[PDB]
Amino acid sequence: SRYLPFEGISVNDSGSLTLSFPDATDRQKALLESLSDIILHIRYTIR
Amino acid sequence: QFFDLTQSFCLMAQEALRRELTDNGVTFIRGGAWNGTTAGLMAGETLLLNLAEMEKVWLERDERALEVTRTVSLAQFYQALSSDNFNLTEKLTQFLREGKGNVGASGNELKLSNRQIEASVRLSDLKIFSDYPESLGNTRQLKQVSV
Amino acid sequence: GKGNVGASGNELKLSNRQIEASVRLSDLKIFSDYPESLGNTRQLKQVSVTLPALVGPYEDIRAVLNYGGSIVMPRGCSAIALSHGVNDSGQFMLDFNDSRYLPFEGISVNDSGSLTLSFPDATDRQKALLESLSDIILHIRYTIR
Amino acid sequence: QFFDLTQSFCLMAQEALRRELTDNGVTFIRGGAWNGTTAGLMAGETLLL
Repeated sequence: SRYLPFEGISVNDSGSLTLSFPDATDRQKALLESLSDIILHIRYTIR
Repeated sequence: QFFDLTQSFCLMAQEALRRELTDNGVTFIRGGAWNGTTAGLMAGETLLLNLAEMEKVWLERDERALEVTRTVSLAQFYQALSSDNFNLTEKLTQFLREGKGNVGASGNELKLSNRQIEASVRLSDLKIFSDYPESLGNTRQLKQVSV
Repeated sequence: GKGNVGASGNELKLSNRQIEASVRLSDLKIFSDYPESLGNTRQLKQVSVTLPALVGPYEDIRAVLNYGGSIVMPRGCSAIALSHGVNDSGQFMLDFNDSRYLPFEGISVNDSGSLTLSFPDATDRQKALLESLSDIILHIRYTIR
Repeated sequence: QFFDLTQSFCLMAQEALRRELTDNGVTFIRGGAWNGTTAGLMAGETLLL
């Protein structure tokens, strides 16, 4: 019934999607070293 | 008091309709519902007519949109950048082994600000418009994002 | 990078940089699958596409299935976009009890129009995927009344 | 204004029914709901019928 996050953003927007990992020095250091890459599954609609 | 609340609801519903149709120019709550000639009466009937007009335009311009999925791998996207590119995994390992780092252009960037790592991807640099022909629709908007 | 084979309606062509495979709906002879009794009104309900290709991970098939007939159809219900090709229904979540019409619903199963599957940028970005493609499968769910 | 909107809704519902039954010949909104003899009244009752 309510909007999903990021819904309605034009796919041609000049804005940026930012992925932030806090405590990346620090508590998430091992996880980020073990990280391979980042994948975004973006579902959008055409009208 | 109730007319004020009701007109607030009508205006926010009109904003919802504008967002749904992606057409900010449509106006249905045209004001003057509370008129001095009738001591405030018929505001309800005026607002009912406006809501009916909104529903009619919504039903007449409703469309079933094409639902597309795009998978964007950040490492490939950063490597394929034309001007300012870098390698995601090696830059991440370097920025972790030494607690500083900043690479890329404004919008397409990998940085280590404070103790928090930030990877920014510009939405237009994904060229999601070119994935499908210029026909089939001009309004292409996100619906959901997963990581 | 040129090609045109088959008859108008039952065709495989490479127009511009986009491949198109058109199949006439009446040439499937779906009316003969069941006896002339059991109902005279046999209409489509839902069309899905399976593309058994060897697509790499993080790569999406980009196909468009369109209907080219003269039947009046609701807005946005004559075309679907295919992005994974494994029983792809073109919708985020398929619901046969939906309040709105599904794409290709209500088209007479003996229509003279054609379903066209178009692969854009097949010269181009989808070349390897289309060579790795084996064939194309249509799952046509229809109703008899 | 409301009678115009309501009759438009009635016509599109009738088109939905025609699509559902695959019978374009059925007609239910036959016109004359807004009659001059009654100054537009009873139009709602006609449309309800």
